Amino acid sequence: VDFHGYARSGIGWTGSGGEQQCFQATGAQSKYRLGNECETYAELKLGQEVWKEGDKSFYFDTNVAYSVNQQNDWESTDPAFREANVQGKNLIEWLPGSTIWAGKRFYQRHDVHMIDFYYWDISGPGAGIENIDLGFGKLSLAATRSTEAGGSYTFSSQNIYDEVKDTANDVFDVRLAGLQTNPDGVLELGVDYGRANTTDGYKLADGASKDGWMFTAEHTQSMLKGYNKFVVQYATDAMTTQGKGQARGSDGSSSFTEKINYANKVINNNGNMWRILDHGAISLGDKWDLMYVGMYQNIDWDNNLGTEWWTVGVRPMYKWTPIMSTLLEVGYDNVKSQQTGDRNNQYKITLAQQWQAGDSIWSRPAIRIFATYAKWDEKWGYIKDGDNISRYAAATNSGISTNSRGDSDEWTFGAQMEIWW
Amino acid sequence: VDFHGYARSGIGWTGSGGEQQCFQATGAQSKYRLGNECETYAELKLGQEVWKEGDKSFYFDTNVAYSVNQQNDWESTDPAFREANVQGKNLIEWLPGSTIWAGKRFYQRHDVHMIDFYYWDISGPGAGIENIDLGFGKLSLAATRSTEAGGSYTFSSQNIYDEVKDTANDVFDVRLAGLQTNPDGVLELGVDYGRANTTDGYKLADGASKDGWMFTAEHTQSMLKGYNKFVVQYATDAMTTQGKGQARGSDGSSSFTEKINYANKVINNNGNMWRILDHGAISLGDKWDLMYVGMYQNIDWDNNLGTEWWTVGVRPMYKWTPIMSTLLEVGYDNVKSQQTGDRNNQYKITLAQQWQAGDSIWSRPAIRIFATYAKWDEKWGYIKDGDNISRYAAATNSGISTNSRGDSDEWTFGAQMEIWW
Amino acid sequence: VDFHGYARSGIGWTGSGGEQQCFQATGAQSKYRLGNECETYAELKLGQEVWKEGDKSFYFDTNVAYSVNQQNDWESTDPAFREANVQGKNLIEWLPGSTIWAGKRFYQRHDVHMIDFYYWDISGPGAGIENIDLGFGKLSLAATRSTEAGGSYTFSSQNIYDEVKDTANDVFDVRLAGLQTNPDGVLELGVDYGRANTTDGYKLADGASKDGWMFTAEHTQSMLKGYNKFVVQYATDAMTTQGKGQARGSDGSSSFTEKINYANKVINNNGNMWRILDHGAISLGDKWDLMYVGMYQNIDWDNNLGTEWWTVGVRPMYKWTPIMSTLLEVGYDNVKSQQTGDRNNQYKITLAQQWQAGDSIWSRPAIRIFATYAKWDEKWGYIKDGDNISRYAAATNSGISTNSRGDSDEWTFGAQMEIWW
Ligand SMILES: OC[C@H]1O[C@H](O[C@H]2[C@H](O)[C@@H](O)[C@@H](O[C@H]3[C@H](O)[C@@H](O)[C@H](O)O[C@@H]3CO)O[C@@H]2CO)[C@H](O)[C@@H](O)[C@@H]1O
Ligand SMILES: OC[C@H]1O[C@H](O[C@H]2[C@H](O)[C@@H](O)[C@@H](O[C@H]3[C@H](O)[C@@H](O)[C@H](O)O[C@@H]3CO)O[C@@H]2CO)[C@H](O)[C@@H](O)[C@@H]1O
Ligand SMILES: OC[C@H]1O[C@H](O[C@H]2[C@H](O)[C@@H](O)[C@@H](O[C@H]3[C@H](O)[C@@H](O)[C@H](O)O[C@@H]3CO)O[C@@H]2CO)[C@H](O)[C@@H](O)[C@@H]1O
Ligand SMILES: [Ca+2]
Repeated sequence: VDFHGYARSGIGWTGSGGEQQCFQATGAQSKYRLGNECETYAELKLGQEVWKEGDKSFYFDTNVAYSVNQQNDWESTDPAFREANVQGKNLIEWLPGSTIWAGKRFYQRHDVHMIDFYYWDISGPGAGIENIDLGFGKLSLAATRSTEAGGSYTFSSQNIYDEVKDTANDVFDVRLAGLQTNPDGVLELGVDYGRANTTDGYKLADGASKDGWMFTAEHTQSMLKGYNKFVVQYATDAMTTQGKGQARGSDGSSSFTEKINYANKVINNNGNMWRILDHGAISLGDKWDLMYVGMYQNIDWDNNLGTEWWTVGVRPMYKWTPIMSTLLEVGYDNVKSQQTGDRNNQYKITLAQQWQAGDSIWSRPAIRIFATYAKWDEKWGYIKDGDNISRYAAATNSGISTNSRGDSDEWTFGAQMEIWW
Repeated sequence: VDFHGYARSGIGWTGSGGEQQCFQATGAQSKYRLGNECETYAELKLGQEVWKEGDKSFYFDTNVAYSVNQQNDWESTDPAFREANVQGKNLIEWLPGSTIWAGKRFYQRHDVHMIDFYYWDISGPGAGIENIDLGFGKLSLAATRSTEAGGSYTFSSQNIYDEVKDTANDVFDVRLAGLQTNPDGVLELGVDYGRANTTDGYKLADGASKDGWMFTAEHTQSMLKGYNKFVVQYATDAMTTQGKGQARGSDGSSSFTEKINYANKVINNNGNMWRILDHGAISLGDKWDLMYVGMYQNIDWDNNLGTEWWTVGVRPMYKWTPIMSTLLEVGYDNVKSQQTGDRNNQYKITLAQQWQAGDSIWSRPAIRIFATYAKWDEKWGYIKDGDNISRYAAATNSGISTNSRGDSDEWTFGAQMEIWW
Repeated sequence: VDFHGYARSGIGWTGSGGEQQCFQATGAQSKYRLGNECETYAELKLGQEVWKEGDKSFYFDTNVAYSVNQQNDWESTDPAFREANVQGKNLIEWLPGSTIWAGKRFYQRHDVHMIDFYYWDISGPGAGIENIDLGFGKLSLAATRSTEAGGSYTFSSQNIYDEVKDTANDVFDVRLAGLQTNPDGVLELGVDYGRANTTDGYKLADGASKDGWMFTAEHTQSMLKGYNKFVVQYATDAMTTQGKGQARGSDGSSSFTEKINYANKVINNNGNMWRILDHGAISLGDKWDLMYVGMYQNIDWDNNLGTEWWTVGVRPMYKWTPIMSTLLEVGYDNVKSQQTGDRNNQYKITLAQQWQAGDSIWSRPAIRIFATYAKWDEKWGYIKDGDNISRYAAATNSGISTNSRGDSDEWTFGAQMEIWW
């Protein structure tokens, strides 16, 4: 049996008191993770090549995830059963080298490690055929599913309904990778079309976006014993909410019962998204490794409830010895509310001493001892409707109750381990 | 460590819209599974032979099961811890070859794969000694437990009680296997006696069945590079509800509080069950394999709330190549309500293209692409008491709200993987 | 992958009726386990030495625990994710042989097997450096965390608060082990300082103990092919509730809302605890093994709600053959309520026939068939406030509703397996 996975766990303190606190800018879809992770997360994968005959084989893979708050020894949880699929390699004679698969699977995910941000992730239940050799590149086709809560109604009279149902969103994915564009440079193109797919008799409330498209272009350049990836993505309507390739076609739906059930008008995700990303990991000589990110993301919703986000960060690693190093991470986030026009910003600086299994910025396991400082100035926040957070924003100053963190700073410190195997 | 288990996962669509839907005749205890399974189910077993000295050994086995709806990537669930037992082989000198065991264990289960129907399954917490060599056959003795919710009350006066408690049901199982009845034919006999076992002070409500018996005779005939199993089973009272060997002695109990607690009259399972089953798997030459089932089951309850069920099905497999085949599954169900006398029927046809690790209808893993068509005509259904389904039936036409699916049809299609290792 | 763990599972019956019942003296923190365990408990550990280079290595370990009531086959549960840590050996050149670690971990726990009682257990999220060689002994430093529910309030005026929060309790642990005091005798000394650590803005209600100390001295003497451990521990205030090294600094807090939130005065754990323990496992010749415990524990609280507990037990094993033996366990508990001055007592006798993987009282797996008899006389119980048990006690006779079991006896019998691997 093959044992693989990922895990992080630690203990931390907040300078002003109590357990460690993690800092993320209101409106930003991520945070600079070094010394800024507040939970024990673990994925335990058990897989096996169950059959092999010649060039043909069947591989079975699983994945059970656990997330606990690391507050005590005994911590109960509901594990997420994320993967359970079978991959058959070389079974289709006329499509030599291709792999056919079916089941729940993390499918060709693309992420930026330092901000733990996935920008191309259509994982979930699915099926497809990958690595079809076109000579000049590899073609991959796949269909996966996601499901939204509610959104499908059996309308009796106009917007009064009898029953609600969860809405299945299908995604059809096509990717062409390995296009040699220049020496040591490769290009991958991808298209995603997603849509809400309602059960017969059910319908989406008035105004649901229904569907959308997403286009991705990623260029990988090998250099400095590492790489640099340049990404450009454009998403449309239903693909703007999740923003990684999964469709949210009934996003914004709601209803109220009095007992006559009324399906409110959908406060939809019609609009578009532009993401220009550039990240990499390179070696600057014998003693230095460097990870970096630079991203501009603009979610332009017709309804004007979107955000414009800028994030930049850098993580240099100095190698004292092959197993010991000092890491520094500096990250900056600036988010502008499309609705109010105000801006929120945060910058965090983390200094960590580390012992890792190898001399790479990518070597894991790693045991860290760190100190983090975060300073933020948030001029807006989402209107906190009691306990639930609204899609609407309000300036911190306007007496409205928002989830804005205000203007402040804090520092934390502690120990942590991270590992993938 | 030994890694074993079972898993199925896939993605599907309903011809008329939305996610895949699965078809089972109202009143039937199973359904024809090919291209008619709607969840990701997986059992991960990790076991080990922990000690061995000569012919003696101790084997430790576990089993953790997961069932998720395959609607998204992240799906939390409460896994069922189903097995955790130790088996000691050859420890009893005077009972050479026998195995003694204790713990939660899937104990000698008998099922029909194509309809995923278990007909002899007393699994659960238990202990026993199996494979005692009698020369002309093997004797096995076991005691397992199951528990019903409520059913035990501390009666103060009449049907008024202070406290309720869950009811333990003990099963005492005896089996004699390996009786050579004819060339290539073997017979196994089994007897099960089960009873609700109340805690001192507690009592079952009026009408509870309390105990029952079940008798099983299974003949296995080796032929056509496969087999044919003929089964005859007769169950009495408490053994008719589950119908596989576990006792439901307080089945039908209920109470209402106003705060004076009243234990209603138990609408018991007194009566009998007859099951005549014939299923098999054989090879018809080089290119054909075939699975088939034929079953008649009659649950005759004193209260007339039972059912008479007929099910027949066939699953031929045509081998294009050693790893690729086309499967067809045709199954028919007919259920007569003992109460109303009405009949429900369904027939489903499934066509699937498959790639499997081997050339047997039993080879797994398997990756399938299928299309299913189901047509049904249901004249009755269980009275849907609001959201909960009642033990009482009503004709579809009688204005009463039942769970009957009426007269209709549907078709689905998708991809799925199934594997046992 | 390294597979390790612990598991127990069985089936039992109570002489007077129904499932097996387990016997523990009201007020006692443990019970004599042989044939007196009523659940299936299992810990499945999957670990791996993920990197090694010379004398340096990184070991990754995990632990997922399950506890089910063994009442049925399918039993859903929320597993506890208890361990996920990395240990790096020999990474600090100037502290040769020491191991640094971070993550959730069972850290150097000390327990008495036969009563399943842990007396030194600060396990949980943490980090530390162990086995620093001092020549005359080994030094270990660690910091772990535990969390209490509520206990931290944002007070607006007096004892009226806006928000509550869970309270983090930090423990700083120092141990010196391996002090050679006499031939075949070794001594370990340990100090624990724990304190509630509140988030800025939050405060503990009035009267909270806030912090405390615990001192441990354990002497191990090797003899009779086994050992004898003599332990003396003294705990103070916040360390008296859990009593194993973890801090409960806001223990006793409560609040009531009317909506004005009032934080009641903390019914604290100020006081002290004395624990004098002596346990061991030795071999008396070829046919006899013996486990024994003797303990006096006195929790003297200022609020007079503590207990004085005496427990003594013996478990001799007679070896019929190398894999078969007869075990007898006799245990006695006597608990005096500090509050009422009344005493509760229980004695249990267990006789078991066992088959184990080896000839030691410590050999596992083991399959047992047993019969247990327990007789108790409880003069007091904790005031059962409806369904919840209070910190206050009352004599059984005083018409007050307590959880006292009265004066009675019972006997059970069954089969069970236990294993650690
Ligand atoms: O294994 C390869 C990748 O491993 C690392 O990715 C980790 C993330 O660091 C970790 O946060 C976690 O991400 C999940 C996230 O926690 C969860 O809330 C979200 O819903 O799904 C995320 C995807 O699982 O797990 C992944 C590994 O699965 C590493 O950061 C990355 O660079 C590697 O490519
Ligand atoms: O492993 C040998 C058997 O494997 C297969 O049986 C599977 C079933 O196909 C699968 O549905 C599942 O059955 C369980 C069912 O899903 C659950 O709801 C019920 O409560 O318990 C059932 C028993 O576990 O798991 C079994 C494997 O345990 C195969 O179909 C069968 O022919 C093989 O003998
Ligand atoms: O593995 C070494 C130890 O194994 C055995 O200890 C078991 C206990 O017997 C078992 O009850 C369980 O204890 C846990 C308890 O059930 C749980 O409720 C509590 O919160 O935590 C306890 C610690 O896990 O698990 C331990 C093993 O972790 C054996 O009894 C002991 O002597 C061995 O040292
Ligand atoms: Ca749960």
